[PDB]
Amino acid sequence: GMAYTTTVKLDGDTKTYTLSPTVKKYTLMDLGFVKGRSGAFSFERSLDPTSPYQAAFKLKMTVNADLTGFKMTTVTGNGVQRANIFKNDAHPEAVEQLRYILANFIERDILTTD
Ligand SMILES: [Cl-]
Repeated sequence: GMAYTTTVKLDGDTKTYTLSPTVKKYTLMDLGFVKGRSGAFSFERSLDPTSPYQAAFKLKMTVNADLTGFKMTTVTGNGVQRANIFKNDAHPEAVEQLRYILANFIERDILTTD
């Protein structure tokens, strides 16, 4: 199917992220991804909380078990509702934190961008 992709553009973003064609299981693990029983790898981080477990947003990413496609989204602190952290630059602290997190993935051959 088409739900896992090789590129993702977060809601509102001007950048697109691409899954590295050379992404490695052990590197995913080293960056904090957890492999589920299905073989897929997941990662989640809170963004810009006001108090413990009161995040403004969360970043979620899953890589498929075959290591050839991914999903990545921003949601609100409830972990479900789609969020747009970029529109009108209304959430700069969340964007800085997101970029910091993803910069590590760029440096370790997980994601690229244009
Ligand atoms: Cl499909």
